[PDB]
Amino acid sequence: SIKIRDFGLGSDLISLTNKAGVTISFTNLGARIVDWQKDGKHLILGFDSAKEYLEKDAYPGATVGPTAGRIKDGLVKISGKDYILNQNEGPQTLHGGEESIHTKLWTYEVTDLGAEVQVKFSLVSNDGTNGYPGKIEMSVTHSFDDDNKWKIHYEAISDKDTVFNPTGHVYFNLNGDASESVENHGLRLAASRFVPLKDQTEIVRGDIVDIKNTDLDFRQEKQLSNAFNSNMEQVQLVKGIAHPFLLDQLGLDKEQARLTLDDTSISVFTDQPSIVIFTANFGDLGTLYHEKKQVHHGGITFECQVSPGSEQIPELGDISLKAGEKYQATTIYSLHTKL
Amino acid sequence: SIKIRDFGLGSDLISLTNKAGVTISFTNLGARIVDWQKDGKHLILGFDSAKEYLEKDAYPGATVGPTAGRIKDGLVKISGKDYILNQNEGPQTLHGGEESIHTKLWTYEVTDLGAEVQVKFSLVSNDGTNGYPGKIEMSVTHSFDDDNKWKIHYEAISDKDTVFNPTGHVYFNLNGDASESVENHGLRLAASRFVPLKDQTEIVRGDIVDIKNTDLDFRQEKQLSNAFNSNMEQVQLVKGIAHPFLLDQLGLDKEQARLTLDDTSISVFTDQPSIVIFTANFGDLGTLYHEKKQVHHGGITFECQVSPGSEQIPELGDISLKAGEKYQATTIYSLHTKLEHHHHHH
Ligand SMILES: OC[C@H]1O[C@@H](O)[C@H](O)[C@@H](O)[C@@H]1O
Ligand SMILES: OC[C@H]1O[C@@H](O)[C@H](O)[C@@H](O)[C@@H]1O
Ligand code: NA
Repeated sequence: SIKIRDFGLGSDLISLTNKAGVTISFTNLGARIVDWQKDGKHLILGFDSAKEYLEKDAYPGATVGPTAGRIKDGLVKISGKDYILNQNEGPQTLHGGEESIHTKLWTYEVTDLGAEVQVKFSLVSNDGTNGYPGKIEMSVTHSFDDDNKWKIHYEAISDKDTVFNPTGHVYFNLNGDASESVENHGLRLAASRFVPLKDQTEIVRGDIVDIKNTDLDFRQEKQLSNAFNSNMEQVQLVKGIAHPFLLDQLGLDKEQARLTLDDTSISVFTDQPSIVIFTANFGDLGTLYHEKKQVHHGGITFECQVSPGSEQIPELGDISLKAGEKYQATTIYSLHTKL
Repeated sequence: SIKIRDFGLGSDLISLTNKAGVTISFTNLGARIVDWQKDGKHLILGFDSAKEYLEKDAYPGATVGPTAGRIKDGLVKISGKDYILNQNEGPQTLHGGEESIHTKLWTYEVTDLGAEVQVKFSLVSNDGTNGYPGKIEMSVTHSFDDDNKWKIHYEAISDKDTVFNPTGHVYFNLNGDASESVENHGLRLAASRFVPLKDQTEIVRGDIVDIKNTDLDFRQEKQLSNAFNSNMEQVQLVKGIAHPFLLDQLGLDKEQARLTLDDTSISVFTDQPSIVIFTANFGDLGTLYHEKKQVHHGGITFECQVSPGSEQIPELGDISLKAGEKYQATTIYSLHTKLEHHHHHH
């Protein structure tokens, strides 16, 4: 079933319940996932109204872009020309700059295909918005099926050469409660390398590092506590995890990561080359989710995209988007329950 | 009473009924007026869903900006600096550029004050959007009261020195049917001068002209047919009216314009210095409104703003907006019955 309701400030809440009784809901405010629940438990972090997102934290579950992550000094080179983007975190451009696409109300259309339902959100980023050349017509389609697969498919076209590398900012928490650390979840991740950060500004250090046999090697399922109690300087630097992991094998058919807690597991699939993992290292902040005070490590993201820092480490990839080319990306979160 | 429902594509339709039973409705897609009825008759033009606006004509009833009208070659000078804005009408920047504010979903909040209900729409124009320095935090408040007054109040603040001069693009048609020309309406307008256009591209000519005693003189009420039938070069140029009228006396307290049909009148009040009037000179385009094919002259706007062309005719005004300074504008459309005797035939 599909249900549409007012979510506040003019935004809508679109809730989809599949044949299995699983419920997933989205809002056009930022083409974002709001909730995902099974047997009355939430699997992800989310708020109860639009206002909350705007007052508390606008990132959770949102589509961020045009470029996800931090860009040093807000500087990009397009066709050999330097362009300065909106700087909203010190001199860096973080997640597209201030008041980006995650704070806008996107238009949308729902398409019911029976076993699958799609919600297609659309937005035009005007030429010059936050310094980005355009216009860029973007659409993000969130879909949910009877096999419990939540899929995100992005598409974009720009009238001018530009940059584009959006991501989905959902935070998972299989405890179903933000006041409980994800340290107890098990994580498996098909990455042998990572991108270290320079310092507390979170810009990239400049190199690529092999993590085989370190506290960050999750090639074999392991509990998060491990990484959390690690003394690796990188872990210590951010107080948890806040890094881009380079996937070993690219392709949508491969399960790139898996997050497990008891009989409940989440598998991640993507056509992107990297996954940025951030473990809600908020310390004492105590953001309130569903009246529950959030704890440090009270959530974890799987931001699939081209690794941030390619401006400094070209090997990472290239996020350019030439005028007229059609950008496409796909990320899938599959829910499984052991029997 | 206040009512809200989905209007399509994620937009909402907010419908207000005052104590006198007059209903008016708006949508957050473009902070726009959708309909205004009295006794079951449409007083303005509008569509029945959001998609129509996007597919047929996105301007009707919209809030347009950041700058309303045409800016020659999309060039403005801001604090000694030249800025080129998005050019979407040939080399001109028309109503803020392509995919402007009228095409976005604004957030909103409704405030019920009893005899008056306010709908405040908000939106941020990011810095550099369509070439405009910002960011610009905008808000448009549409309100309706028990006195049949529809008021539009604009507010804005910019992080940077920029330009700002938005307007409301409502189209009136007292016939309540787009297929009926407004040549049968009576018009009174407190303006002695107008701004002629250079040519078909519709940029300003460079001069201000006195219209007293011409077919464009509506200081004293006259039927619109008078203008429509005129062979004045300017009328012929645009096939009707499509010009800025300079108000003779400024001030929100003065009735600047009045449009009448039989027992119904609409009075226009504003704090702006001019009114751009466009009479739907679409020829045989025949856009469908409520399944009625719109006729040439099947509608009229009263866009209250600083006249377009100030880039060329400084006398017209200054639309610049200094960083941190608060912009405000107020325009009011008021509805009356039996305000005067208007009994004609066409
Ligand atoms: O991705 C968004 C997040 O990035 C992290 O690295 C920061 O520490 C968070 O405060 C921020 O909300
Ligand atoms: O105000 C916008 C309008 O400008 C007029 O001068 C044009 O002829 C119309 O096509 C357009 O919708
Ligand atoms: Na809605």
